[PDB]
Amino acid sequence: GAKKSAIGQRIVATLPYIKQEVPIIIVFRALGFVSDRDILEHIIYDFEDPEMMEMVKPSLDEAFVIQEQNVALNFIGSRGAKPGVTKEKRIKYAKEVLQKEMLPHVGVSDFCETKKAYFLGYMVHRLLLAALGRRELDDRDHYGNKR
Amino acid sequence: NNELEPTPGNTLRQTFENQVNRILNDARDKTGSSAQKSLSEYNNFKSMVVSGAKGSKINISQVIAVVGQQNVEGKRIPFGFKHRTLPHFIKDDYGPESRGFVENSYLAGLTPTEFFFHAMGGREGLIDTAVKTAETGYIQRRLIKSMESVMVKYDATVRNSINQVVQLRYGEDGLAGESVEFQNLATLKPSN
Amino acid sequence: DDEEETYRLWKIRKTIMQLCHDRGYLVTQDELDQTLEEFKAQSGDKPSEGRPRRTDLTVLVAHNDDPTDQMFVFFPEEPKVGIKTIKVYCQRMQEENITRALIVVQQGMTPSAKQSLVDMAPKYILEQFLQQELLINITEHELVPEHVVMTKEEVTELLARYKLRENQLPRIQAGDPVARYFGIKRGQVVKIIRPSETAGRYITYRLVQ
Amino acid sequence: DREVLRVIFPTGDSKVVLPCNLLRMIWNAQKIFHINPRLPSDLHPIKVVEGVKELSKKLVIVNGDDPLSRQAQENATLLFNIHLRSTLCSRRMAEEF
Amino acid sequence: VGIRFCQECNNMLYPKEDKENRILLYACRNCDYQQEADNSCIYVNKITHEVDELTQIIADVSQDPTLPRTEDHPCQKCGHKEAVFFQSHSARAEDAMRLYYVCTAPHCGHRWTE
Amino acid sequence: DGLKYSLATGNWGDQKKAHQARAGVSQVLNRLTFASTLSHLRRLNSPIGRDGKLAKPRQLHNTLWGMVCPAETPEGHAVGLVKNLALMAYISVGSQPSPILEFLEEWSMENLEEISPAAIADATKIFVNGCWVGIHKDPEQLMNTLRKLRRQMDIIVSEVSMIRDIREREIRIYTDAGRICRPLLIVEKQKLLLKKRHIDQLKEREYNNYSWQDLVASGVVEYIDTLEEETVMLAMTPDDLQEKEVAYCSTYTHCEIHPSMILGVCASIIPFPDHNQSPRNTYQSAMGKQAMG
Amino acid sequence: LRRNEQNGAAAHVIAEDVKLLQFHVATMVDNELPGLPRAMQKSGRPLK
Amino acid sequence: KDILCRLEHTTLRKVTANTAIYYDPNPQSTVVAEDQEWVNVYYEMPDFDVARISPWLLRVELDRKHMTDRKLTMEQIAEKINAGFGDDLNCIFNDDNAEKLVLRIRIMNSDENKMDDDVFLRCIESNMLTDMTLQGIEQISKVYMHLPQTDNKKKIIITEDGEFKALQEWILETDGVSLMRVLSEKDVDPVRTTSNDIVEIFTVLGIEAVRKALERELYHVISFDGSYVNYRHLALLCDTMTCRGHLMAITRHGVNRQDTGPLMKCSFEETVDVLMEA
DNA sequence: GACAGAAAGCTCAAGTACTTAAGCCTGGTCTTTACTA
RNA sequence: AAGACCAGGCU
DNA sequence: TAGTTAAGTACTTGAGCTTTCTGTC
Ligand SMILES: [Zn+2]
Ligand SMILES: [Zn+2]
Repeated sequence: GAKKSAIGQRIVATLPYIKQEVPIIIVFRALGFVSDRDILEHIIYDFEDPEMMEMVKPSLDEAFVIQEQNVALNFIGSRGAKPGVTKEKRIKYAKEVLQKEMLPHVGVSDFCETKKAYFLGYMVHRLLLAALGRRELDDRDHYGNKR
Repeated sequence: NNELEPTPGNTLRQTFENQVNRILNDARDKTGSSAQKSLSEYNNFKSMVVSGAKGSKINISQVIAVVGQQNVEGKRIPFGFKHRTLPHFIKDDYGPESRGFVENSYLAGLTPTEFFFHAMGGREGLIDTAVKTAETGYIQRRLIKSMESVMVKYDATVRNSINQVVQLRYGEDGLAGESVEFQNLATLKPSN
Repeated sequence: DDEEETYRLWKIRKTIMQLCHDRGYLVTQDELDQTLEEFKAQSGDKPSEGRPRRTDLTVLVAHNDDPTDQMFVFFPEEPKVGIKTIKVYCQRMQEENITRALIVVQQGMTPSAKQSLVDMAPKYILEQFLQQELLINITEHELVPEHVVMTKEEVTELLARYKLRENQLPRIQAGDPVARYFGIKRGQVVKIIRPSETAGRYITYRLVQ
Repeated sequence: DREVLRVIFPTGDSKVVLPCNLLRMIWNAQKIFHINPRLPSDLHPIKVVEGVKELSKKLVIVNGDDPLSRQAQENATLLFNIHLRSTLCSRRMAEEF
Repeated sequence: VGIRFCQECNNMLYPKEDKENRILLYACRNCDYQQEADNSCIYVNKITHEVDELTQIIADVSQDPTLPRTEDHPCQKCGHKEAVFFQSHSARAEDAMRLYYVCTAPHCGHRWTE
Repeated sequence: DGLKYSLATGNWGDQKKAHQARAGVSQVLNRLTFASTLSHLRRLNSPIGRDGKLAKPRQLHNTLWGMVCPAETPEGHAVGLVKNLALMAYISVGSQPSPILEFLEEWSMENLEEISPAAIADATKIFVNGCWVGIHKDPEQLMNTLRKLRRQMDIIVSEVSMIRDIREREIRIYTDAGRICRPLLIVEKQKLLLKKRHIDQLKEREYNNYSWQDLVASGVVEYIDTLEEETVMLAMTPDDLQEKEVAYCSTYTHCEIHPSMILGVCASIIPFPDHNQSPRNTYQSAMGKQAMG
Repeated sequence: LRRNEQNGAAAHVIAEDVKLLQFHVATMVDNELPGLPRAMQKSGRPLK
Repeated sequence: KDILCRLEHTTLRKVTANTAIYYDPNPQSTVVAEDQEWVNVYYEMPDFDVARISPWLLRVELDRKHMTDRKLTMEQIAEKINAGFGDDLNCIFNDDNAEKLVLRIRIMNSDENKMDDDVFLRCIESNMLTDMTLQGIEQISKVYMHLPQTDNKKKIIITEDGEFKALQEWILETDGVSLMRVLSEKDVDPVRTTSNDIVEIFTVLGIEAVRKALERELYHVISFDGSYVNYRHLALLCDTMTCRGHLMAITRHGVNRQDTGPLMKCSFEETVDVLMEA
C-alpha cells in the first residue's frame, strides 16, 4: 500500500482486556510520558545509533495525532471491552487496566508507572534488537525457558 | 583465514558443510571397505550379509569400524546452546567431534558426547515412524474411496459405477499385471 | 526494441500458418516455412512507424473442401480491444461475407467485448488468442500427443461399435488450449493417439463439453 | 518395427514388461526335444514365417471385424508382435536356436 | 545522520523547505522553533550493509571463559600474546566465517580483524 | 470434595468447568515393578497436545543433557512428550527474593527511579525473577561476590541461579520455583576443589555426621540449572581433561561427577548401554517397566 | 408456548419462547453449531 | 550463461550498494565532491534545466561486482527507469570511468515548475528497490546450471550408424515456475522444457499433457526409493484423475463433485451434509 | 451532433467459515444428582 | 448400563 | 421432595475500471 510502503515497520501492542492493537507511542503517552525525547529515551538507550532511529521513526509518525495523556487514555478506552457511555468512565477503566492487568510483576501501586515504562521500553528495545538481527531469536524448546 | 572460495549456486556455509560432509563420508566409506575386506570366510556377519538373510555391509561397518556422522533433520547436529552443542565444547567449534561425528564403533563403545548425539539421531527416526503413519493411512483411504468402483467389464473396458469409460482396455493392452515379466526387445539398441 | 518486435511478429505469423494448416485450410509450403530474413524482406523489417503495422499482417486462407468458407486472422493495433473495434471487424467480416475469423490480442480484451464475441455466435464466430499463446506451438511439445478431430460419421461409427452414449466418453473442456488450437466446439469428439510402453499405441476419445 | 520401436522408446531403454517369456520358452523347448546345436536343423525357414504370421492372428485382445476393431487390435498388440517377430526371426532360429 | 530534538519541548525536529531563501530547515510542528540544517542529508540507507562489526562487539567479552583463545595472533598496540577469537553475527553479508579478535589482558580493550 | 475429586479423577480444575480443565494429572501409581514405580514417581509431561503432527517439540534437545534421560520415553503418539528425570537432576522448590534485593541495594546498585537515562547504555542491567530492578557498573566484582556468597550459603540459598550474559550486558538472577538443576564439581584453575580429605571423611561418613550437605557447604559442589550451563565450561572427567596436553581449553570451570548420571532410572539398569543402538536402549527402557518381579 | 398463545400474554414473551424453541429444535439436530451456546445436560456434559 | 542471466529475476535492490537523499537547491553548486565534474559536463549545455529543477536529490550507489556479474549497463538501467516511470524522474548518471558508481535522480522538472517532496522521494526509493524488475522473469527466484549425469535429463540422439549416443548439454533448473514466458524465450527448447507444477502444465498445455506429466511425477516419486510398481496402477490413477476433463483432486471436494449416488458420497468425508443436500 | 459525465455494471483481490485429522487391541478408574428451593 | 479420562501393547 | 491447533477450500465482500445513455453545448 501507499501508506505501508512509506511508513515501513510499525510496532503495535496487544494489551489484555483491550479489543485490538494499540500503537506503542500511544501506550507510552498514556503512561504519562508526553514528550518524544522521554519516550525514545526509555526505548533507545544510546542516541548515537541511526539504525534504531530509522526503525523507530514510523511508529512516532503513526501516533502523532494523539499528543495529550488524557487523549491517549480516551483512545485506549475507546477500544476497551465495551465502549463506555461517558468519556471519564472510559478514562478510569483504561487507567485501571493499565495499573492492574498491564505488567503486574513490575508493580501494582500507582507509583510504579515509571518502572512499567522502563520494562515496556525494554520489551520494545528487545524487539528492535531482534528486528535488526543483533540478537538471536529465543528458542521455545530451550529447556531453561521452561518450568 | 577466508581462503575458501564459494561454490556456484551455494552459500559459504553451504559449501563449507558440503566439503566437511564429503570428507567424513569418504572416511566412513573407506573404513567400512577396509573392515569388510578384513572379514574371514568363517565370519558369521559376512555369512548373514552375503546370503541376504539379514543385516548389511553398513551394519558390519558400524559394528566393527566407525558408527559415523549423526544427523538431525538431515543436517549436522545443531547448536542448542548459544554457539556450541554441549557445555563440554568451546563456542564456534565446527570440528567433527563437536558436531556429532562418532569416531568409535559399537564394539569399542561410545564416549558420553557421542552417546548423547546418537540418542538424538535415533530420536528422529522414532519420531518419523510415529508421525508418518497417520498421513500414509489417510492417503490410502482417500485413494481407495476414489477408486473403489473402477472395474473391468465384460466388454474388456474399464468403467466406473456410472458406466463412464475410463480405459477402453485395462492397462492399455488388456493384460493382467501378474502374468507379465521383464524382457528385452533385441531390435531396439543394435547398430544398423 | 524493433528487431525483437519483428521476431515476435514472425513467430506469431508462423504459428498462425501452422494453426491454419492443422485446421485443414489451404496453406502453401512456402507460407508454412518462411525464414526470418525472407519474412523481413517481404514485410519491410522494423514495425514501429515502419511497414509491418499490425494491420499489414492479416491472413485470408481458404478451406480445402470448399473455397467459400475461407477464414480471416486479425492483428489489432491496440493493446486492448473494445466493442467498437470488434464491431469494425464484424462489419468487414459481413462485407467480405466470411463466416469464421480470429483475433490476436496484444494484452487482453474487455469482458464487454468477450460477451460481444459470444453474442454473435449463430452468425459469425470469433476466437480470441493472446499474443503469448501464439508465441509457441504447444502441439509440438513432447507432452502433447496427436489430436485428430473426428467427423460426425466417424463418431456415429465409434458409438455404434462400442455401444456408448455420448456422455459415457472421457471429456475435454472447450477452454482447453488444444481445443482452442483446433477450434473445437461443444459436442464434437477428438481422437487422441499416444504411444504406450505396455501396448505400443493407444487411442483415446474425448468429448468436448 | 525397428523404426516404430525407436519412435516409441527414446533414450534406448530395452527392458520391457511383456506377458510370456520367449527366451525361457525356446530354452524349455530345446531341452524338452533334445536338440543338438552341433547338427544341421530340419526346420524349413518358410514355416517359421508362416507360423509366426498365423500365431499373430490367434492372439486377440479386441474382438471384431470392423476396421476400428482391427486398428484397436493392432494398437493393443503392436509391441508384443514386434517382440515376437524379433525373437522368432528366421535367421535367428537357424543360427542360435 | 540521525535524530535531533527541539530545545524547548524536546520533541522531534523534522525537515522543511524554506520557499523564499530556498534553504532547508528543521521545524518541530508542536511549536515555531526553526533551526537551519547543517547536514544536507535527511535519509540514508546502507542496502548492502557492509559495516564492519568492530563497533557492535564489546571489550568485556574477553572475560568469557567459554570463548576460544589463541597465542598465534598478537595485539597491535601492546603485543600481549593472548587474544580470544570468535565469529560474525551479521545475518546478511557476502561472507559468514571470518574471525573477530579481542585482546585478552584487563586494560587493553583492542579489537581487530584478520 | 474439591481436592478429593481433582486427585481422584485427574481433571485439574472445577468439576463444573471440566471442559476448560486440564486432564491427565494424577494417574494411578504403577505397581508392576519397583523400577516402574520409581520411573512413574520421577516423570515429566509436556502440555503440548498429543495430536500435533509438528515434530519440533518431540526432538531430543541439547539442553536436556544431564537433566532428562535421553533413552527413556514412551513409544506411540507420546514420543518425546513424556520425559523422565535424570538420576542427579533436582527441581528447584523456590524461595523469596527478599535477601537478594537487600544485598544488591547494599552492594552499590542503582534503583530504577534514580537512574539518569543517559548513563543506562554503559551500565549492566540486573534482573531478578524477570523483573528488571536496576543497573550496575562493575559486573565482575558483583558476580564474583554473588558466587562467593552462594558457595558459602550465607544469604543466597544454593537453589538460586545467577547468570551473566556478557555480550548483551545483562545479569539475571532466578529464585523462581520449577527450575531443573544438577550438581557439578567446582574447578579452580586446572585443579578440582574436591581433595583427599573430603573423600576420607565421606568414606568415614558413618558415625561422623558428615554428608552431602557438609560437602555442599564447603564450596566443593554446586547446583547449576539449564540456562546457567550456557556460561559454564564443563570437563567430562578430571584425570583426562584437566591434565596438560596439546590444549583444547584451559578455562574449565566445572567437572561432571560421572558421565553415567545423564541416564534415568529405567535406563540405568542396562549393561553396556554405549555398545547398543539408541532405539534399542529406548525399547529396553520401556520394557523394563513391564518386567515381572 | 401453546399456553401463552391461548392466554395472548404479551408479544415479547411469545417471541422469546419462539426463540427458545428454535434453539432447542435446532440443537436437537445439530449441537456443534458455532457462534451459539451448545446445549448442556445437568452433569455439565454436552448432548449428542 | 547468457540465457541464465536472461532467465533470472533481478531487482534494482540487488545491484544497489546504498541510497542517500540529499538537498541540493542549485544544479551546479553540488554538496558532493565528485559529482561536480559530470554535473558541469551535463549542465554547460543543459539537458532540460528549462523548467525549474527540484532542491531534493536522490542518490543511488551501485556495487561494481553485482553490476558486472549480470552484464548490466548503466545506460540500460537509466533507460529502464526512465521508461518504467515516464518523464516524472530526471535521471543523471555517470560514465563507467567513475570509481564511485552514481545514478543522480531528481523528481519531475514539471513538478518543481499529492505528496511532500522528500517523502515522495522516499516512497519512490521504496518502490524502485522492490519493483524495478531490471532483468529476467519475475516469480523466478534462482536459476541453477549444471551438466546432468543421469540419462533421463541427457540428450540422446541417433547417430549415422543407428546407434544411441548420449550427449552432455547444459540444462537449467529454476526456483519458481513461469512456464509460458520461458517457452517463449530465445534459444530455449520448446519441445523438451517442462515443469514439476501440475496446474501450471494444465493451464498452458491442456489435459493430455497433465495426464503424462502427472504419470511421470508419480513414477518419479515411487521409483526414487528404488521400488517398482506396475504401470497399470499409475495409468489407472492418472486416468481417473483426468477423466472428467479437468483436474479432479482426490479429496472430499474432488470426489464429491462427481455425479455419483449420495450413499457413496456419505461414506466418504461429508456424511450428513451430503444426505441433507440430496 | 458531438462531447463528457454519471450511470449501472463487472471483475478481481482480501477476509471468513468450515472440514478432516491410521488400524486393531488390552486394561484401570470414575461418574452419572449438586445445587437451590 | 452407559459415558469419560488415562496408561500400555503391535505395526 | 420439588425445581434449577493447524492447515486448505469455498463463499462473501469491497476496491478499481469498463461500456452506454442522457444532458448540454
Ligand atoms: Zn518543539
Ligand atoms: Zn592488546
